[PDB]
Amino acid sequence: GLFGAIAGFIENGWEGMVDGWYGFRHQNAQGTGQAADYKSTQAAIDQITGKLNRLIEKTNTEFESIESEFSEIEHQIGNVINWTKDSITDIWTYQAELLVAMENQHTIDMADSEMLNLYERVRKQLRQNAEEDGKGCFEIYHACDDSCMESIRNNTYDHSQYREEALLNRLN
Amino acid sequence: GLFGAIAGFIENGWEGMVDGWYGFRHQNAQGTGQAADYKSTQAAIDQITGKLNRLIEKTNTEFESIESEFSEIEHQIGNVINWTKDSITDIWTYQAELLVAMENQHTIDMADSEMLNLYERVRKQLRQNAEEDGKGCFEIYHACDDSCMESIRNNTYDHSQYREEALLNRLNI
Amino acid sequence: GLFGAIAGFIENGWEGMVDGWYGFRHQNAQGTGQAADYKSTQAAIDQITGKLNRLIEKTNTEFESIESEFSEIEHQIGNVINWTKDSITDIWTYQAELLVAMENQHTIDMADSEMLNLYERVRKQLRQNAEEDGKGCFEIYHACDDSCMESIRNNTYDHSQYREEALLNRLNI
Amino acid sequence: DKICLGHHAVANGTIVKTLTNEQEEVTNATETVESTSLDRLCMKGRSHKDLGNCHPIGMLIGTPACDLHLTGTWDTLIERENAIAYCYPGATVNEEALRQKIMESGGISKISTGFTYGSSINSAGTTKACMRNGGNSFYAELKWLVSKSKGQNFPQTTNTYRNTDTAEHLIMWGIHHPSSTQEKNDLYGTQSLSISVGSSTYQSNFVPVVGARPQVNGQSGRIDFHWTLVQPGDNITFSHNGGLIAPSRVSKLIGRGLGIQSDAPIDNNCESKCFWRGGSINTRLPFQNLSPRTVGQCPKYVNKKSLMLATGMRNVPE
Amino acid sequence: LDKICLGHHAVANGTIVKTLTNEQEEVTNATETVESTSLDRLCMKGRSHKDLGNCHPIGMLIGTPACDLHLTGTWDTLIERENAIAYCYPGATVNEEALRQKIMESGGISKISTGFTYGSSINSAGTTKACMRNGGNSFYAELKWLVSKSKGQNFPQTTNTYRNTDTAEHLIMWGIHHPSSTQEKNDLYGTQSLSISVGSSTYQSNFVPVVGARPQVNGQSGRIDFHWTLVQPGDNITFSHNGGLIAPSRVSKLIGRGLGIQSDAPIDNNCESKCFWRGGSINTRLPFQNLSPRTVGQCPKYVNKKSLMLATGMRNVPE
Amino acid sequence: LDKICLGHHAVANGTIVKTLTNEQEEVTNATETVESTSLDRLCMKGRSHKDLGNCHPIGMLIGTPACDLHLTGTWDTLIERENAIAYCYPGATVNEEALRQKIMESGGISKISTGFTYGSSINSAGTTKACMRNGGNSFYAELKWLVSKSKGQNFPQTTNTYRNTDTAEHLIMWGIHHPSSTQEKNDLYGTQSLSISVGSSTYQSNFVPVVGARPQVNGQSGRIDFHWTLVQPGDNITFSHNGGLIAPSRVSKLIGRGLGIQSDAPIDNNCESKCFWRGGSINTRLPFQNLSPRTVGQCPKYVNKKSLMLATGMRNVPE
Ligand SMILES: *[C@@H]1O[C@H](CO)[C@@H](O[C@@H]2O[C@H](CO)[C@@H](O[C@@H]3O[C@H](CO[C@@H]4O[C@H](CO)[C@@H](O)[C@H](O)[C@@H]4O)[C@@H](O)[C@H](O[C@@H]4O[C@H](CO)[C@@H](O)[C@H](O)[C@@H]4O)[C@@H]3O)[C@H](O)[C@H]2NC(C)=O)[C@H](O)[C@H]1NC(C)=O
Ligand SMILES: *[C@@H]1O[C@H](CO)[C@@H](O[C@@H]2O[C@H](CO)[C@@H](O[C@@H]3O[C@H](CO[C@H]4O[C@H](CO)[C@@H](O)[C@H](O)[C@@H]4O)[C@@H](O)[C@H](O[C@H]4O[C@H](CO)[C@@H](O)[C@H](O)[C@@H]4O)[C@@H]3O)[C@H](O)[C@H]2NC(C)=O)[C@H](O)[C@H]1NC(C)=O
Ligand SMILES: *[C@@H]1O[C@H](CO)[C@@H](O[C@@H]2O[C@H](CO)[C@@H](O[C@@H]3O[C@H](CO)[C@@H](O)[C@H](O[C@H]4O[C@H](CO)[C@@H](O)[C@H](O)[C@@H]4O)[C@@H]3O)[C@H](O)[C@H]2NC(C)=O)[C@H](O)[C@H]1NC(C)=O
Ligand SMILES: CC(=O)N[C@@H]1[C@@H](O)[C@H](O[C@@H]2O[C@H](CO[C@]3(C(=O)O)C[C@H](O)[C@@H](NC(C)=O)[C@H]([C@H](O)[C@H](O)CO)O3)[C@H](O)[C@H](O)[C@H]2O)[C@@H](CO)O[C@H]1O
Ligand SMILES: CC(=O)N[C@@H]1[C@@H](O)[C@H](O[C@@H]2O[C@H](CO[C@]3(C(=O)O)C[C@H](O)[C@@H](NC(C)=O)[C@H]([C@H](O)[C@H](O)CO)O3)[C@H](O)[C@H](O)[C@H]2O)[C@@H](CO)O[C@H]1O
Ligand SMILES: *[C@@H]1O[C@H](CO)[C@@H](O)[C@H](O)[C@H]1NC(C)=O
Ligand SMILES: *[C@@H]1O[C@H](CO)[C@@H](O)[C@H](O)[C@H]1NC(C)=O
Ligand SMILES: *[C@@H]1O[C@H](CO)[C@@H](O)[C@H](O)[C@H]1NC(C)=O
Ligand SMILES: *[C@@H]1O[C@H](CO)[C@@H](O)[C@H](O)[C@H]1NC(C)=O
Ligand SMILES: *[C@@H]1O[C@H](CO)[C@@H](O)[C@H](O)[C@H]1NC(C)=O
Ligand SMILES: *[C@H]1O[C@H](CO)[C@@H](O)[C@H](O)[C@H]1NC(C)=O
Repeated sequence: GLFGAIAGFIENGWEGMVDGWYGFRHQNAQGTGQAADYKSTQAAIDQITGKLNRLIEKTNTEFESIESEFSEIEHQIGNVINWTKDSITDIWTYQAELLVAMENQHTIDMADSEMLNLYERVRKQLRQNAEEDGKGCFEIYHACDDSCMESIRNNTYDHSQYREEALLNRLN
Repeated sequence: GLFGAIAGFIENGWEGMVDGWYGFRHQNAQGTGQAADYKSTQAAIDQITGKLNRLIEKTNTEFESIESEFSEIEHQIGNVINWTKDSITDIWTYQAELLVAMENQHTIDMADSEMLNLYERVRKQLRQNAEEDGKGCFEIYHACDDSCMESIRNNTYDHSQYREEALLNRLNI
Repeated sequence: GLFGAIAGFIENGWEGMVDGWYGFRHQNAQGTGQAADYKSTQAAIDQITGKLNRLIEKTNTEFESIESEFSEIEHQIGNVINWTKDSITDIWTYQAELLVAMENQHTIDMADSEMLNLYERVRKQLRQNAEEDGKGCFEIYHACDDSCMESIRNNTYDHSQYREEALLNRLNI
Repeated sequence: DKICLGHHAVANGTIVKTLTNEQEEVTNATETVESTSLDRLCMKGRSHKDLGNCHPIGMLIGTPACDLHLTGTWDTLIERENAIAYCYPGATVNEEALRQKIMESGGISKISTGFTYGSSINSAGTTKACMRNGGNSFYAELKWLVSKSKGQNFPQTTNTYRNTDTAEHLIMWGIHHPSSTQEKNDLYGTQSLSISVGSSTYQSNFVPVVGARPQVNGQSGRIDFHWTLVQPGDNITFSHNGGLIAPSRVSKLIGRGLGIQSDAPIDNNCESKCFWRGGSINTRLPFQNLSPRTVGQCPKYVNKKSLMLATGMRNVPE
Repeated sequence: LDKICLGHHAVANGTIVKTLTNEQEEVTNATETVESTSLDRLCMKGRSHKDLGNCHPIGMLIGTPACDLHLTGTWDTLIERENAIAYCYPGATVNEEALRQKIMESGGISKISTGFTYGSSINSAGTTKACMRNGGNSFYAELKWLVSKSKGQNFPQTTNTYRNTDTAEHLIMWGIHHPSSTQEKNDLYGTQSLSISVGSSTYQSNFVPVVGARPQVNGQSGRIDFHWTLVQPGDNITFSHNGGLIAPSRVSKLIGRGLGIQSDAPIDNNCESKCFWRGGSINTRLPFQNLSPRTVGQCPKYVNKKSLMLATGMRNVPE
Repeated sequence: LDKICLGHHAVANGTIVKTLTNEQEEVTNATETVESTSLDRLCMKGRSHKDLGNCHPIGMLIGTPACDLHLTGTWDTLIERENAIAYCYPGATVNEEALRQKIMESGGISKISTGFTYGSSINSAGTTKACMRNGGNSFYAELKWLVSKSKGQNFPQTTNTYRNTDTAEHLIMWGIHHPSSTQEKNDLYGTQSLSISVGSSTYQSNFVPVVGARPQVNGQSGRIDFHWTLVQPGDNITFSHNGGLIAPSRVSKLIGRGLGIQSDAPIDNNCESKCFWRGGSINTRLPFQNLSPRTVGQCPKYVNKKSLMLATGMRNVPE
């Protein structure tokens, strides 16, 4: 994808994640866990909603009939009507196909962009206390208990508190 | 946005930066200051200019009348003309709404990425002499006077020069 | 451009690279090398191929004649037929210019994307063993022979093996 | 210790087309082309008229089938297949133009022409094709004028309708076309026949065709209809010397109404703004594939079985 | 610890625009794509134009008094006003709109004499009170009302043939009178039964005078209907007539090309424009327009929208 | 330090394309989207086709000598040429273009005999030096010119009825003679008054021979004008007339659908095609085309554009 995360350096999605589009998994001495991210999930959802709203909005042009269902039409004007109607249909069929294909390209790359935006947000939080494993995780160079993992999810993690421990661990 | 900078990791814009679209704010022993970046600004403006030229260039197509303003059209042909005209109008209304919605989505994200590209450029200039704070600022681990600051914006900053001073300060030594 | 790589921090392209769209050029004790990346090159090509496939899908809309080439047309109906056709032409001419301009913007930006995605893949692999030079290369702080270079390209490079050597060289010890 | 980022996925994704890929799997998607139709006419919120056996034109001239539809108001007008317009065989000049004007309207008012004739001319001519409760009758808005002295020449008689109303009225008249010479002479005498119709913005002369032809409903004689609009303040004189089907009343089309040609049954419980020959189309989707011939406020027709719009990310299962 | 920071500009409050995802998206700047304004004038600078006034286009070919100043000329733009006059004597043209559009598509008119001559038992100077020039009975300038010289006498079999000797097609009109009664018909054309045949090599048709009582229009129950056709280079057109023909004394030649406008808007020679409608002129450089779906010239495309704002700046994130 | 650089390919000189933001964007490769090349020849491979050459489609139904080879047949494609002849003897058809389209919409023509017969007082084999065959005088093959057996005598009142006893509608055609002078009329049909009245269950009309002087086309001042109608299965059509009718010996039946092409380009049975225009064929997988707005078949849409290059590669950033 364009932002290289979904179907990118993140190898696959989590089918066990029901309460969100994006989220965290963690691992420490106490165990493993999983929570969803609200801000990033809603950013994607809201953007999808906007499109759906544009899709369903009414076009009020009321059209009358120009083709008797139950009787004959004069030949020359019939061939004219047919030409025009078919040309109009080719236009709409084309426009429709183009609309969706473009929108689908955008929704997909949009969702990719929000996954990345979360990842970047966390990268900058952890500063010099962690390193990227390249599969979409960060290896933390200090004991980060559950209350510490929670701090990172809730964007309250202060890097400076764990810096001296983390740095010496990274350097031996 | 798409590139996570504008309305993203940068909290808000600067209403005081009138001389440019993108730019810098510094802070040092001497004081604070502000300066626009010309290159990233023009990059954005030129791309906008290119959209406006596509928009205003004239479709010469000459059309003449097929409906009399002042006299009565025969009913069946008038109905056919009406049906056709309304169909043509519905198409161009959809096309117009789509053009603008999409071009807008693009200009926003385009502008977002020119901010990100400026940030990335600077990150790479500074190399190992500074750290990211997460809000679009780089905390520099050495004495960077006014002249040092303008070198970073001017893109003549040589990271070698301040490297060990910075590494020492980044590891408390 | 959007992603900052092609016609961005990478100064220019390589005319000597003929077996791929994206690749590597390395430098070590032995000497230099060069190699094309397969996956990144295919991503770009497959996506272009999909655009071409959509370009040449035919519609079975069989149209007949409504204007005689050799006899004369009644004036009112001919003026109507002219008005309709020219309106359809204007729509398709506009549609065609918008398709091509929109695809071209995306194809270019997509190309930029795959270059960046490759650079990003490499940076993460190298971890704390190399530093970015701002021009698309990675200065590596340890002996990395053609076997080591191949493992970076093959995506089998284990940063553990050189971490100590590299880290010592980076901090100057 | 470790913190991993990720996204969701599903066991069963859905395929969609994109710019670069025909076969792209996403977590979820929704249809943009409407495939379903309600095979009935959704007339809730509509003061509607079901003509049934009555054909729109029949309303103006007054065929037995159209007695309950000679006047009225409506926002929706429903025509059915094989609706009877002419009991006595014939047709109307510019029949389709006239039909559309009626289906474009929201009602009909009838106004009396006040036409009254000499004793030489008998207006009470009926036929076996247009019966009413057993006995023979005629189009209720017209009269058949013939000589009561059979064989004698049809008088040079004038009739004039003036439009005093602030709106244009629709006047109709008919010309009889005998099946032979002997017949033609019986009714309107031996002379060569002509019928003029003059108004300030319309003139046209009509001459009866005569010749042996097939029996449509046991009738070789034809009665064809002509019509024009009479503007406010103008009048329309009828000079005729034989074979005029003269109007006792004239029509006035009121408001605007949506016309619907369909045989599907009526439902007063559902409502709809898009109709076609097969029924109604209730959908918030912007496209449909049911028919390129619809009336009302409709989704645009496309040649597409389906077009799924992605409502989620690229699906990347475990 | 000294520091450098990266940002983007902003404004107090910018404009709102639409996107694929957001109805209400605030940006620093924008601009309109749909034209709402129109000049209630007809911008005619750089245009050789003809304002027909009360003269209807068809009135130029047949020569209604109202058109005396519009019988010849050359223009690139031709303007028609409402309620303009074509017929002084009551009547209608067959395929009137086709003819009108044809004239309004043109860039001038030339007139060529038929030179039609008649016997002395024909009065070619018939006149009417409906067509007046200086309080005196007159007639359509380019035609001639033919009636028997001596009242009541039978109108003689006459033949007149126009020859196109030009390198371009000419446009010929003639008329057919329909008297008010059989009594009048016999004064003008006699007791005959009347036929009027017209034929070239591209066209031929017959005409019989309708006779019937009908409402007076300008004090006239009689009617004169007009018919027309094109006569190719080198071809000839023949009139075989025994009474009832309104014969051409001149034929017309449409010249070149021009733009035809139906509007009552006043003329301005100081503004220029390429797009027009009933209400006047539109000279915008925007691609779209919400004034009318009925326009002529090189026009922006009509849309059902008040406004469509195009972003010319980033998202506004204010302080 | 050891170094590993990332890069991308470039070329000597690339191709220019347009983007949303740039008219002059250089990329590594591009392909055209608008077809400019026509094959100046009709690609008829895989088509059971008919070249009318000098025959005009209407002539097929009436039997002009030029159309002798094309009175019946079947086809999926029908080719018409410029200056093609319909009328050896001068005249025209009512609703000429509607009829021509119907034939060009078809895929074959069966012929069926009306089986009309005439008395000794009528000569049913009228001929003319306008429609020649073998140098000798002839007439339209599907019609018969009926005239009085003895020059000057009155034409006898006659009734001919064609009964359709088929499962499908048939296309009947007839004609009317318009004599060039009084004496001609009186010779052919007599001094009596002449009326031709046709009558089906869904069509009836009346016709009168327009006598009158006119230019000679192919050396004929007379005219035969054609009318047509569709007789329905079971329904019968009846002709009452006393001279001046050009009666049919055969009616027509249109078989299946076919493509109609108007072009003077030469046929080529080696290439195949689904799109055609006046100047030849268009074989292309491209979605757009700028040869002509008038085309027939399954065609790329016409655009008012010379070239539209689609980018098939990245930005070209040369060394
Ligand atoms: C509907 O739209 C169609 C297509 O635009 C119109 O048809 C076109 O318009 C004109 C009809 O009169 C034609 O333009 C003229 O063509 C003359 C002949 O030259 C050629 O003829 C063939 C047609 O068989 C063309 O394809 C070739 O281009 C040939 O060159 C020109 O000489 C003429 O130029 C003018 O001639 C006058 C003489 O009267 C000169 O004094 C003067 O110098 C001037 O330049 C002009 O260009 C055109 O052929 C025709 N095209 C087609 C394909 O039919 C219809 O008229 C429109 N319908 C309505 C009702 O408006
Ligand atoms: C303008 O456009 C309309 C619609 O495209 C055309 O109208 C159609 O015309 C075609 C004739 O070319 C008609 O097709 C024929 O239909 C006959 C009966 O079908 C009825 O039943 C179906 C059931 O769904 C209805 O949809 C339909 O409306 C009919 O009521 C068939 O018997 C015909 O078969 C014959 O031709 C085929 C060719 O493949 C042969 O194989 C057979 O042997 C046989 O001879 C044929 O299929 C179609 O009915 C019309 N549709 C409508 C809606 O009216 C106009 O003709 C067109 N104007 C033109 C071309 O000038
Ligand atoms: C093709 O479409 C055109 C455009 O829609 C259409 O013409 C329009 O509709 C009617 C024509 O009859 C016009 O509206 C009428 O004309 C004027 C309005 O200025 C008035 O006389 C009328 O006002 C009535 O208003 C009330 C009803 O709402 C009545 O209670 C009252 O008594 C008045 O009679 C009426 O609105 C309209 O102006 C035109 N538009 C134009 C540009 O001329 C045309 O009918 C369509 N063609 C066909 C064949 O259907
Ligand atoms: C005098 C009488 O009773 N004649 C009977 C015939 O009518 C009938 O044969 C059929 O006659 C048909 C014509 O009949 C009507 C009609 O249209 O129904 C009867 C109307 O009363 C008559 N009158 C008026 C005022 O219109 C009307 C009219 O004269 C004609 O329509 C004019 O065109 O005619 C028709 O000709 C049929 O073709 C014919 O079979 C026979 C039945 O056996 O009985 C006769 O006694
Ligand atoms: C009897 C006679 O004089 N025959 C020869 C002349 O026809 C001919 O002079 C030319 O006549 C032309 C018109 O002639 C015909 C025709 O179309 O060829 C002859 C046809 O027999 C006749 N009708 C029928 C039913 O057969 C036909 C018809 O009357 C008219 O076409 C109706 O308009 O006319 C033509 O007018 C030439 O302009 C004229 O010179 C001369 C040769 O010069 O030879 C005569 O023997
Ligand atoms: C906003 O955009 C328009 C051009 O679309 C321009 O006229 C105006 O000056 C712009 N505002 C700025 C640059 O502040
Ligand atoms: C009809 O109109 C004409 C002309 O306006 C007039 O002469 C006549 O008196 C009018 N009224 C009637 C009832 O004929
Ligand atoms: C027109 O008349 C002339 C003789 O004045 C003649 O040469 C010409 O052939 C006639 N008809 C046509 C169609 O050219
Ligand atoms: C582009 O160039 C390639 C070879 O580099 C070749 O397929 C052809 O020349 C061009 N093809 C397309 C699709 O642009
Ligand atoms: C046609 O002719 C036959 C035989 O004369 C007759 O039986 C039939 O009723 C006529 N009309 C039809 C079938 O419409
Ligand atoms: C998409 O549709 C499916 C079925 O209704 C559902 O699982 C999912 O929640 C929907 N999501 C959105 C964003 O519409």
